[PDB]
Amino acid sequence: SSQIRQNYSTEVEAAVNRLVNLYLRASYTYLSLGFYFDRDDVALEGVCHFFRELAEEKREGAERLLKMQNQRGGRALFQDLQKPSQDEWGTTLDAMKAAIVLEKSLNQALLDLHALGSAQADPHLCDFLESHFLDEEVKLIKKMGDHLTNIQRLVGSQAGLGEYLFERLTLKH
Amino acid sequence: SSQIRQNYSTEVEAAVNRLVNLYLRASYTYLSLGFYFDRDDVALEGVCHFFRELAEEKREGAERLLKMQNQRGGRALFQDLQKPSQDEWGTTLDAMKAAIVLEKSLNQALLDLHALGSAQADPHLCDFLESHFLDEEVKLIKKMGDHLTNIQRLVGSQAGLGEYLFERLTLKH
Amino acid sequence: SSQIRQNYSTEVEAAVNRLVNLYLRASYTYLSLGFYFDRDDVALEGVCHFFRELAEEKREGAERLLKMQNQRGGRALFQDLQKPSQDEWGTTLDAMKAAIVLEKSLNQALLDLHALGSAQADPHLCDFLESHFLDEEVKLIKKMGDHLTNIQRLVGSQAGLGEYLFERLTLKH
Amino acid sequence: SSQIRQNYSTEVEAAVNRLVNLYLRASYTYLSLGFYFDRDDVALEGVCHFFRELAEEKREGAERLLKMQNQRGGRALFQDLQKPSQDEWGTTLDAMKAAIVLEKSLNQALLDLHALGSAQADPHLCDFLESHFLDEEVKLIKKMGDHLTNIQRLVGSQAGLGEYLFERLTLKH
Ligand SMILES: [Ir+3]
Ligand SMILES: [Ir+3]
Ligand SMILES: [Ir+3]
Ligand SMILES: [Ir+3]
Ligand SMILES: [Ir+3]
Ligand SMILES: [Ir+3]
Ligand SMILES: [Ir+3]
Ligand SMILES: [Ir+3]
Ligand SMILES: [Ir+3]
Ligand SMILES: [Ir+3]
Ligand SMILES: [Ir+3]
Ligand SMILES: [Ir+3]
Ligand SMILES: [Ir+3]
Ligand SMILES: [Ir+3]
Ligand SMILES: [Ir+3]
Ligand SMILES: [Ir+3]
Ligand SMILES: [Ir+3]
Ligand SMILES: [Ir+3]
Ligand SMILES: [Ir+3]
Ligand SMILES: [Ir+3]
Repeated sequence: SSQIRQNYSTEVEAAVNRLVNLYLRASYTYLSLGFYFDRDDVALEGVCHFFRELAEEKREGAERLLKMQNQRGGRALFQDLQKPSQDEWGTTLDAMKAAIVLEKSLNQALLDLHALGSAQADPHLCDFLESHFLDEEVKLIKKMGDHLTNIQRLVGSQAGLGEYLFERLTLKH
Repeated sequence: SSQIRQNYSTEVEAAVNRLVNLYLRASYTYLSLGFYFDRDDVALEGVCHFFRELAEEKREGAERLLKMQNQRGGRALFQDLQKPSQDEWGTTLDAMKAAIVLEKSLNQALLDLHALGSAQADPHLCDFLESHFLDEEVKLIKKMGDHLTNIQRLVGSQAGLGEYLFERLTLKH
Repeated sequence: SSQIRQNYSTEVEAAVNRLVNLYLRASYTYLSLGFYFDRDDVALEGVCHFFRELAEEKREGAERLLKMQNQRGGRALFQDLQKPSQDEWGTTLDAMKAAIVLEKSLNQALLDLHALGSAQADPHLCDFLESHFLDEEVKLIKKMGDHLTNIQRLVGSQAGLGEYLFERLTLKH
Repeated sequence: SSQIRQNYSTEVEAAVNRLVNLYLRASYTYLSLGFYFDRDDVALEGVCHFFRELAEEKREGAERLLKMQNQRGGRALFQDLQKPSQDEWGTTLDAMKAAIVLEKSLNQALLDLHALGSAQADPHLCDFLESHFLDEEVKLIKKMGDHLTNIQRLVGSQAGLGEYLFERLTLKH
């Protein structure tokens, strides 16, 4: 079975499975970003903690999508998870730029799935995305952009000093 | 009067009154289901309690629709409430199947009213349904379907034993 | 850099990165197992919860390995994560058998890495595995085996009844 | 007497006495490092506190070794304690480099004694080192290396500013 599926198209079902893969990929990326900043030759603990908390948030997003797939009577299908795009992530600036690229891509996939649900006249899907993902993405993207601007201002002629100071005074708990 | 009605079509107003009748009918159905399982010759108290709690939930749904009708300046119109479809409800399996049919029908009426509000460019209606009814229906329908599967697994060659066990180990508080 | 690496061979470093991939694969497998038992046509919530808690435990194992890689001055390297071996997991019995196969394979990789560390005269690695992984694996494998025996005893001529009963009376919180 | 000595070689006994001398030497070194940073012409209180806490940790290590020597029935033998290698310790960077050299040397002596105990088939010794010294050393060495990287990043063209800032924002309680 399902004995429950109603108004839930095969197109939406497959798009949700692809979205789950995207979120789990993003979680993996953030795991790699976090452990890079924990290297003794990088050693930016606030930066590590920022990214490790994003890995957890993206995992949680995936899990919420999978719960919804089952609540609608669709079938979760998992694919391989590709490794992150880089093995070494550069400076905090490079990392924050990569993070914003990633979140914009997740946001665009959410918007695409919202448009498909609106084409499929699936209001439960659209509300689901609206309520648990779209505003979260916009808030996160704003925070990233705020961080980017602050990092950029700190580079100066004194890039090491600025990278330290950002980690100490903005990020670090 | 109304001195408040704005962007609220006569089509939506009438559809809301029909939806209220549907919810109150569903409440009535659940009242009958509950008292059937309280018969001394049926005597499945967890089953009775499951359905009596659904009768209350459907009443509450109707009441929320009626409050919204008034908040928009529409006029509540009540119709006769038809008796439930059966006087005797069979086994827990039969009852759970009937309950899922009923909830699918309520869900389809919600979806239909959402489509009408989207055709009428009525976003307050659409949000209302989204926020208080659509996810509730999908959650409930999932729970029912989970129960159905468990009841079906228990029938075995031992149907009385399975019906007892489900009531004792899944339902009963 | 590293300015800290001491007595930490390239062979151990690479084996730790492979072990991280194994644990993250096992976490993924358990995520899939969990959501399968949450399907409305499977609907064994204790079974779902057992596997979702194992997905978290395996993630945590991976994270502990990655922390240790950095504490030793090695470099975390991530690879693609292959999808689980099955899309549908059968009965609780099938799933529990698959889980024991998986844990035996993780255990064997731990034993292999312990032997390499003992060949490389790396006592910190050996203690690390001993203290955080080996006994955890043996405890878990014992619990699985206990569950397997109980499921097997319950199959009887009444397999649905037994699967229900195990989930209700052993697993379900 | 001893009336208790069992499986405890004269080679291990002497190596433990040498290790005690190493730890007490390291404690002395850290005492000197601490009081240097308390000079009014150096005046880095977080730096002083970091090193004074390490002097206590190394004393405690020595004391744990001496307790174990007695628990095994060996005889503690003390030798003269050589003065630290420098009277003046330079900048925080110089000091942190000296500290990592020292800890690497303690770690190597631990590893050497572990290898001797494994050659002597002395598992209580090996467990002792494993449980109370090896991971402590690896954790400490990681922390030092993290500090070194942060100090190095702060030197910039502005070495005084960076030394202040590190002491204020990383070390100082
Ligand atoms: Ir929408
Ligand atoms: Ir949702
Ligand atoms: Ir935090
Ligand atoms: Ir935190
Ligand atoms: Ir809508
Ligand atoms: Ir409302
Ligand atoms: Ir219970
Ligand atoms: Ir209740
Ligand atoms: Ir109750
Ligand atoms: Ir009870
Ligand atoms: Ir070992
Ligand atoms: Ir460890
Ligand atoms: Ir639990
Ligand atoms: Ir739980
Ligand atoms: Ir050993
Ligand atoms: Ir000991
Ligand atoms: Ir702080
Ligand atoms: Ir302190
Ligand atoms: Ir203190
Ligand atoms: Ir302060």
